[PDB]
Amino acid sequence: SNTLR
Amino acid sequence: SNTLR
Amino acid sequence: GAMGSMERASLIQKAKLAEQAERYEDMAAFMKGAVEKGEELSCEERNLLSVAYKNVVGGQRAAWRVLSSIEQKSNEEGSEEKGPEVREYREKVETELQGVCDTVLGLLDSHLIKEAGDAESRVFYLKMKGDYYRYLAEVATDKKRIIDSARSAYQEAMDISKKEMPPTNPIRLGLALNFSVFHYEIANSPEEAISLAKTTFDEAMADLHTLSEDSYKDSTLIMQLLRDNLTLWT
Amino acid sequence: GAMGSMERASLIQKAKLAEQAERYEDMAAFMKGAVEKGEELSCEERNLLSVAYKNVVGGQRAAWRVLSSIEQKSNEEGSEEKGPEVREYREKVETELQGVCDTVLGLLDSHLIKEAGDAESRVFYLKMKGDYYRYLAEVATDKKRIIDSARSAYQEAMDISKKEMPPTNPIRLGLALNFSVFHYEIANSPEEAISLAKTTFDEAMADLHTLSEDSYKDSTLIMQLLRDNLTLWT
Ligand SMILES: C=CC(C)(C)OC[C@H]1O[C@H](O[C@@H]2C3=C([C@H](C)CNC(=O)C4CC4)C[C@H](O)[C@]3(C)/C=C3/[C@@H](COC)CC[C@H]3[C@@H](C)[C@H]2O)[C@H](O)[C@@H](O)[C@@H]1O
Ligand SMILES: C=CC(C)(C)OC[C@H]1O[C@H](O[C@@H]2C3=C([C@H](C)CNC(=O)C4CC4)C[C@H](O)[C@]3(C)/C=C3/[C@@H](COC)CC[C@H]3[C@@H](C)[C@H]2O)[C@H](O)[C@@H](O)[C@@H]1O
Ligand SMILES: [Cl-]
Ligand SMILES: [Cl-]
Ligand code: NA
Ligand code: NA
Ligand code: NA
Ligand code: NA
Repeated sequence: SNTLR
Repeated sequence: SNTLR
Repeated sequence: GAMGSMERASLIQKAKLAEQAERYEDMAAFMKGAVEKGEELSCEERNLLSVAYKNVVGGQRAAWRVLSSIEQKSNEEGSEEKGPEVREYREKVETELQGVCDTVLGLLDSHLIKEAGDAESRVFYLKMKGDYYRYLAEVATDKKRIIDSARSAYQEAMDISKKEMPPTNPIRLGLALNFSVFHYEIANSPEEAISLAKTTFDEAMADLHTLSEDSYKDSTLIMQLLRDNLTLWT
Repeated sequence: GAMGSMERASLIQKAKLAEQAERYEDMAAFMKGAVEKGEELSCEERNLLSVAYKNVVGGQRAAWRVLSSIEQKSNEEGSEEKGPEVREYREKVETELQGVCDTVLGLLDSHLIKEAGDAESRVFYLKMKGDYYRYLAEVATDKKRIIDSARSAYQEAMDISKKEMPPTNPIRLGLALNFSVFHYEIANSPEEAISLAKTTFDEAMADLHTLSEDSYKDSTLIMQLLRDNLTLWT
């Protein structure tokens, strides 16, 4: 799962 | 000009 | 503090230089110094603060994950005993990470959140508060209280954002993205995570015909990350 | 020093963990601690030392170049005056960079080079000495003396390597690569740079039928960098 990189 | 990165 | 003798405007100027040089530790120090001058931050200044600390803690988190992975395999059956060094070094990185989170949380509590009345600043800072409690939760094992603090901050941010911001506002979208990740990764609530991401995405789609050209790329990027997560989760 | 209470073997183990976590400042600190235990370094340990400090100073150099570029444009005709902040911050990074170079040079002088008798260790350390004087030369404006120190270290390394190592030895090749870059970028001797790179490449080609499978990728990589430079320079 990604949050802003 | 490049040296090892 | 070490930045007490530097003009506020000089601290902001050097934070922007540090960003260009990818010197994020310096950038964070300059922005901490700026916050400590006691005046509220502009929209651009809040972005500098968040990007600086996001990159500092991001590197610490990535390192912590590498070390924790090595540590857990050292505790699998069949793994050769190697002494305390992996645990020690993981603890060192962990403590540094917690110190950075504590520093950010202290700034938010002294006194950014207190003085933030506009929705755009208040939601921004409460989202940050949720984010850094979340980063603390990732390394906590104690953990329940930290998880509760993250949830409470995200929830207050959510309540304001839904009352005061349009669905496509990038801060509103980024809050919903991170809160949905909190539910999935931290709080063991994948169904809540999926529901939040989908409702957020669907309502932003229907609002796109109002979204500014200014914010289009930010909001489209975050919408794509919501979609990416939903594809990963479903 | 802060690493004085840690076992040498633990310092080496943590340096390897820091490398995996891309924590190069930590990696350098652990390897400095290891060097200061007073025993000679193995081949693998020398590589850890060099990679740690190479990455620390590399990041500082990249940041210095970004800031210096911004500074020089601020001094072009038509450029709006903006105060001392760019110069100040460039100086801050510069001083930090010099401090790291000075630390490396101090380790080499106390007492790695003194005790290094085997060609593989002695050439390795003298190459490092040339490299860190070169990094000092890049920011020097004084500069002639630093350039002379770099040249003297590279030259002594070259003399040993040609007498004691085969042409395809990776340390010999990497020394010649960096010395040729010194000539081109630092010493205003492009013809010497081209001559050295070409002679090195040609002699390594003729030695390839002896090169080990162990070292093939290292030496082939460095040979390709020699070729890349020659394509850039001619
Ligand atoms: C001040 C100077 C600098 C250069 C540091 O600013 C950085 C950015 O700040 C605004 O973007 C912020 C912003 C982004 C967006 C998504 C970047 N977008 C893109 O990559 C588009 C594809 C091209 C990630 C950041 O982590 C930042 C500051 C963080 C937050 C985040 C903050 O939770 C407390 C909530 C959403 C997002 C909101 C706040 C976004 O609005 C600008 O709009 C961007 O142009 C600008 O790059
Ligand atoms: C000890 C553990 C770690 C993992 C840190 O070691 C790193 C490397 O150390 C040896 O490589 C060194 C080495 C390299 C080679 C070129 C890396 N090759 C590749 O990318 C091949 C394509 C796959 C760059 C480094 O900066 C290092 C340590 C530096 C030097 C350099 C040192 O001037 C004082 C002279 C040449 C080169 C010589 C010394 C080379 O031999 C190994 O052979 C490599 O496998 C290994 O990756
Ligand atoms: Cl440690
Ligand atoms: Cl400064
Ligand atoms: Na002021
Ligand atoms: Na051990
Ligand atoms: Na020992
Ligand atoms: Na100024």
